Parts: sequence; C-alpha cells; structure tokens
Amino acid sequence: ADCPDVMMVSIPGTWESSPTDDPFNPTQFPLSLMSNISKPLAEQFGPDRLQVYTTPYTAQFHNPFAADKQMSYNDSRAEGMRTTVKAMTDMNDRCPLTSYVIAGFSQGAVIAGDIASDIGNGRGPVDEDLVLGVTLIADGRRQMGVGQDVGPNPAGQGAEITLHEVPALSALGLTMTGPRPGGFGALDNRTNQICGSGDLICSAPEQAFSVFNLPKTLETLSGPVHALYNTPQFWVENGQTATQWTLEWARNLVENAPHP
Repeated sequence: ADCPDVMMVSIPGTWESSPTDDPFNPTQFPLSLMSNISKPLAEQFGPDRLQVYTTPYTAQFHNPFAADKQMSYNDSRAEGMRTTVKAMTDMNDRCPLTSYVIAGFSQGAVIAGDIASDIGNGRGPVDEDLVLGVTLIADGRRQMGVGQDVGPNPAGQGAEITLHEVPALSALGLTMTGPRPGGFGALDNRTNQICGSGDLICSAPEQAFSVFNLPKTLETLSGPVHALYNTPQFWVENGQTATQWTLEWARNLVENAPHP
C-alpha cells in the first residue's frame, strides 16, 4: 500500500562487484554468479511487487604476496555490509511494509550470513518476520547444524571456522571470524546453505591448509568448483543447479509474500 512489496537483496562474491555498479542493473561483472539469480527475477516481476537490489561494493580480497593494489578482505567485507544494511534500512523507512529476500555468494555469502545472524537475533536492521528466507552460496562461515543444509552438501565447515585460531591471517588483512554468535537465530529455519563438494571455502578440512604454505593459502581463500556453481557437476538438487535451485526458491518465495 504505497511502494514495492518485497525487496530482494543479492550480494555478489569477490571480484563480482564494484562500488560504482548499478544496484538495479549489475553490468560491470556479467559473469557474476548472483546475476544468474537476480537478473531473471527483475524481468520476471513487476516493480510494484518486487525490487531486486544487488550491492555495489568493492568486493576485493587483497593478497600481500602479489603487489595487489586491492582493498583488504576485512574492509571490503566491512564496506559490503555497511552498503547493504543501509540499503535495507532506507527501504524500511520508506516502506515499513516491505518484506525481504536475501542471497549471497562467497564474500557476499558471508556478508549476507552475518546480516541474517543479526536479524535473527533481534539486532536489526529489520525485524525477523519481515525476512522471507535466506540462501548463502559458498559461505566461508558455514557450520553444520546452523541453518538449513540444502542439497548434496559436504559435511564440514567454512575456512573462517577451521582457521579461526590462525593469527597471521588477521594481521595480514583477512581475519577468519569464526562461528556466528547466536547462529541465524529465529531465521534458522529459513536460512539455506549450499556448498560444493570440493570447495575449500565452505568445506575446509584441517589438512587442507598450512602456515608453512601461506601464499597458496591466500590464493585458495581469495578464490574450478568455486568457478562452477552454474553447472550440475558437483552440486545438484533434484534436477537443477545451485543457481537454478536458488532462483526457483526465490521466484516462489516472492509469489507467496504478503500484499500490503
């Protein structure tokens, strides 16, 4: 009764956004994984019903071993969150009526997840009941048990869980932030986790990483499997890919949203 019913937040992964990109027409990184979900939604739904917003953020992951003129993973992640919650805050003040759908990939997935954690625990920026569902792809913070385990996921946890102790990483600009406090809270039943068999970001074994081997650790952390969530080669649920599934999921959620 005034403005767009439901806002869909899409957060791209590392090297798949810039602060300069169109929030409503992501264009700079055509290959961006989250575009395969957000674009189809935008054209399939009217402006009255659905607004799809993809976060324009730096989406970088500096590696000190190359001379990256990149932003550190820490701030980048930090910026991406500021940008997204402000987008969420504003749409809420303009439209206190509006419901939300949130989805993210790699870096975007840890940002999206951190947000779900907060909303789920009454920490804002929005009330729990206004979020329809969340889906995180290749979340470096994944823990088994917390959030819904969708598909042929490997049992395991994100690199930010298994490398939580490791101190150098933090000093080096990319802190492994460990488990999310209070989990996804009241959102735990609606927050979905997708992770590819062999993806070291969201399925990290102790044996995979070494301190004696830090360049290769940062490469791995910064970003085939990772490349290919839009094929049914490693993860497929009931006939579709991680992209096709999470589209279907949202397309359907938007239909069922309430009409103010």
